[PDB]
Amino acid sequence: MREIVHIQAGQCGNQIGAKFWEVISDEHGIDPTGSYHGDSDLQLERINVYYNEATGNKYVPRAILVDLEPGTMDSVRSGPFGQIFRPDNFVFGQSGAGNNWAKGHYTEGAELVDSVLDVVRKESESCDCLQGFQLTHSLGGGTGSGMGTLLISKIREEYPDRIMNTFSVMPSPKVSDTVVEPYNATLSVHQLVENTDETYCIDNEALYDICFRTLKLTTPTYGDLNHLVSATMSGVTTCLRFPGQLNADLRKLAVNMVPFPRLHFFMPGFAPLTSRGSQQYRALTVPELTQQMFDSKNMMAACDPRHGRYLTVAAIFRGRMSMKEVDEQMLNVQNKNSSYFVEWIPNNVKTAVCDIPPRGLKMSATFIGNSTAIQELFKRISEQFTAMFRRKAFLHWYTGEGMDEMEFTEAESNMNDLVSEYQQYQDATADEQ
Amino acid sequence: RLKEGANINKSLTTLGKVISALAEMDSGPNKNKKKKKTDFIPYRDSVLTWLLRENLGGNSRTAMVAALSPADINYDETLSTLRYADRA
Amino acid sequence: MRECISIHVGQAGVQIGNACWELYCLEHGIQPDGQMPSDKTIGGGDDSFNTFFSETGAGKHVPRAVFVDLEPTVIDEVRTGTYRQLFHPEQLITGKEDAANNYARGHYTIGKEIIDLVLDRIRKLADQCTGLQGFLVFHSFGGGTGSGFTSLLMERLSVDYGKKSKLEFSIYPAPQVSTAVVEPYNSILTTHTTLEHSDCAFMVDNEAIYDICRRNLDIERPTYTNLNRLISQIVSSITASLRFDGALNVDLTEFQTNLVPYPRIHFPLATYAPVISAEKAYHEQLSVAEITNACFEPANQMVKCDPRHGKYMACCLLYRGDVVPKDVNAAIATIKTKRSIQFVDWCPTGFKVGINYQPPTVVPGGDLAKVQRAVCMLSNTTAIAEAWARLDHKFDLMYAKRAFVHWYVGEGMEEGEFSEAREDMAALEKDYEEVGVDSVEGEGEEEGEEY
Ligand SMILES: CC(=O)O[C@H]1C(=O)[C@@]2(C)[C@H]([C@H](OC(=O)c3ccccc3)[C@]3(O)C[C@H](OC(=O)[C@H](O)[C@@H](NC(=O)c4ccccc4)c4ccccc4)C(C)=C1C3(C)C)[C@]1(OC(C)=O)CO[C@@H]1C[C@@H]2O
Ligand SMILES: Nc1nc2c(ncn2[C@@H]2O[C@H](COP(=O)(O)OP(=O)(O)OP(=O)(O)O)[C@@H](O)[C@H]2O)c(=O)[nH]1
Ligand SMILES: Nc1nc2c(ncn2[C@@H]2O[C@H](COP(=O)(O)OP(=O)(O)O)[C@@H](O)[C@H]2O)c(=O)[nH]1
Ligand SMILES: [Mg+2]
Repeated sequence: MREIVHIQAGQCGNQIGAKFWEVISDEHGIDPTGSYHGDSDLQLERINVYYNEATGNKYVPRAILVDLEPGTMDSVRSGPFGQIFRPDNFVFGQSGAGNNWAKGHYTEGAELVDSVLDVVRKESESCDCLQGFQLTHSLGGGTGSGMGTLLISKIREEYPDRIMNTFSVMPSPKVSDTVVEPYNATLSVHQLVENTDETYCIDNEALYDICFRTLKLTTPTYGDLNHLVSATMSGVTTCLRFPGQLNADLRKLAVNMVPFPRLHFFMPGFAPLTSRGSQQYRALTVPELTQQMFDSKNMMAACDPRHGRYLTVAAIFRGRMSMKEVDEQMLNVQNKNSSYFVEWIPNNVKTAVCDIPPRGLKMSATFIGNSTAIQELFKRISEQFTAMFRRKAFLHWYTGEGMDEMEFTEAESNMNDLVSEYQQYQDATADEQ
Repeated sequence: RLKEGANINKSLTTLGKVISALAEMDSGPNKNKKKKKTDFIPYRDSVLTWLLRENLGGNSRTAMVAALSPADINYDETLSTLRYADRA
Repeated sequence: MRECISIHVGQAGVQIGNACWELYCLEHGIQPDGQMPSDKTIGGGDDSFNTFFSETGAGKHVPRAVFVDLEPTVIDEVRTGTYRQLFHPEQLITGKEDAANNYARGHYTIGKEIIDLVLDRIRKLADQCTGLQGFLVFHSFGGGTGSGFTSLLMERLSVDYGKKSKLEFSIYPAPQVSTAVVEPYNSILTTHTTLEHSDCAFMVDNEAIYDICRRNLDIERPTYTNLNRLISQIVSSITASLRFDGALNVDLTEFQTNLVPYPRIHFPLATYAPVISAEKAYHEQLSVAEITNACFEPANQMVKCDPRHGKYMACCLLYRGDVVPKDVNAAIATIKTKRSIQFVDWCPTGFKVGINYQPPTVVPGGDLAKVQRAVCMLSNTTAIAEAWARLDHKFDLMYAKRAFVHWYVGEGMEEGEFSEAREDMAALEKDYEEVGVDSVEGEGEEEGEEY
């Protein structure tokens, strides 16, 4: 029985985690109290992936909530699904990081990491066969980035042969909420690129574009963005929990997607997405899902795939559908858009099919791309980083916590190296000498 | 034992890749004198090649010596060694 | 327990404290007597927010404030006023004379024999706190007590506590109007202490507040009460992030992390956007974009300086009420395309955003309309240099002839101190003139193998 431990750190991580536990607790019929009131018999078959069993026929998730400020925890407890979580997993302190990466990594988070690791070790030792971990956090913040990277490092030290996913919300060009986003993002990417098997790229501008242009929401709020995120996180791991014609574990996705160890930054997407009144005007078929998946406006990372080349892509379909349609559609997408796919991989489309769709839909699909265009993201941060590092704009707040100026140089060099491989595979031939 | 073997094999494969990449551009320039940008030699896919970055690359010299036992029982050893020496 | 300790020194500090505590008591449902009927009617709650008020067993709520002054009059006004039974009776007021617009008298001669009592009561209040965040010190430049005693108290606080933030709200002398002949000496003397020992100093000018009251609120004859109420609104907007829930909370450490590039530059300006009368509250939308734009206008600044003559180094927006993130993002994007607003090239990001659900309250007998949305802006720029430069000129015009100097030396000072202080101020201006300069050039290059 494959089982995954969920960790959520910081405000963004906690909010996305709460919404995620409501989407996964409505597909596996779970009452907010924790009882089961579902209808289908397949809901309980694989409940142990996310939930532990409690004595009164109750189910408690494996979530572990971390934060250096208590207030967010209260907002989780005083909520629709606040009582579902175990009280002992609310590990927190006081005097938050204050959007300082150094405080999250070195000064404050170092005191609470021992308690968090105690809880994580207790949760993992009871698992029959641990598949891996998940972490939801934000790179542009304080406790989120620093504590997440520290926990990732410690866990990979203790559990080297287990998958470590990561759903990170990174900075964006125009929608920026902190003035020191570049430093935090750079020092976080310096850690993620080394100690993570899969990283998913999310940014708020792409989600806002989806809300405004596809869903046509007039006044989107953070709930809708977390809704889309939760949809994709549920889509990624659908095959561990349900049967299908062609399964795809997390490890299968990792093996097929990453060609080399350091290229594990992915662009996620979900289909279908319609705006209420338009629902009756669009027929739901596999070609429609394939068309919407590969559209550049549907991506969640604000990186246009047309500026690069797809190293790999993966498509996880949910619903009763014909395998011939899936195969022909993926082959047609590869053949028509031959310029946007790398040439030294003969076939770079993983396909998986699961039988049971979401609750209120007949068919659905999740898309995980790995393309060179992601380099642009890092490059942007690097530019801003140097624009602040040449003058040491806010550097004393970091060096006052026991840091040194060399670490910034290490992080910048590592990000620049990472951009190199992408830029390389990005061209569309190499003949001349 | 399995962990040690896997890590050793990964490091050896990365070292083979970096050595092969280094020799090719070498020959290339030495004859093409062109400067095909600086290509990209994967130094960071392992600590071993990372620490030896200054020695492997740049103006340097390199030579790998391989020993091949002589029995008829160690055939499965010897051939494999040649296959690793066939690189570079 | 995001606790803060408020300090009020001098007449100006005490009056701003009266306005502030009126607003705070109105916000929390605390009656002037000291009791809260809301919990009695409901049966319990968190309305006794620990940020300002400590709850005793009987249900009374005592403020976490400390009042200090050398004139008994200003505090005998509050000891017999409406809020006599709110404050702890120990008010720390020296039954003696006053500093008499003399920094030396307030710092060296009479500032002693009271400072020990103030620090003892600060110690007692601090021991009662768990997770104390910082200090909010209210005083006024130019006055004897508010300058000298504030410098002494800040020095002792920095010696004792050290790592706790110390935010300062102060009244700078205006360019033209003044209420004393020896304001520049006192201000130039206290700058040497506020530069080192404070962490972030917010400056307000009475001429600016008078102009805002005349233009926006249609008040032709304002008094200090209106100015104190505006300053109270600003401080409430600053502190509201750690008292009520919100979409994006901004603590007192994020403040200093995001608004202070270098340690010697912590002098931001402050503005409040929706300053409007009840009659003019209609015929207006008061959307997020409107208030955000109104924050940037030179006419609405609370210090007589023009932002167009300098460059913006950092900006922090704190929204209250019915605000959603997408409107804030749209307003920021709209501002970033304006050419009249220039940002330093070494701060590509520029903006800090915080959102709070609690809307602003209305003080009975006040002048500000009830509004659904509000925003308080805090902006670290280089235009503030101008506000110092004028003062320096005045100081020179008095120090060339050693006018009014014998009063200062008679109370324990020497002449050289003045010179030292002046030099320190000069250095500070130079730092500003150095931080807003553009980067040198590309300053480094690479070639793509030109062979
Ligand atoms: C009448 C009808 O067809 O209802 C649909 C519906 O109208 C549409 C518009 C739904 C609706 O989605 C939204 O309007 C929406 C708004 C903001 C952010 C995200 C979604 C729906 O809310 C979403 C909802 O999805 C589910 O019921 C799934 O189980 C879904 N779970 C949740 O959304 C959920 C959220 C909170 C609490 C409990 C469940 C899900 C999706 C993916 C993976 C796992 C679960 C469905 C089918 C619909 C409504 C209700 C209108 C759509 O969304 C999804 C994710 O399917 C919009 O694109 C689809 C197309 C659907 O036709
Ligand atoms: N905004 C505002 N400023 C005030 C107020 N009261 C006094 N001031 C300013 O304070 C300055 C005078 O210094 P004070 O604060 O009165 O100094 P003090 O408390 O009297 O201390 P001493 O000079 O020793 O008596 C004047 O120039 C005023 O502009 C007030 O209620 N609101
Ligand atoms: N999707 C989403 N993003 C958020 C939310 N809150 C904050 N963010 C993003 O995270 C950044 C702020 O980081 P923050 O959450 O404060 O990090 P933390 O202090 O460690 O919790 C901003 O740039 C936002 O874009 C949220 O509720 N949902
Ligand atoms: Mg006085």
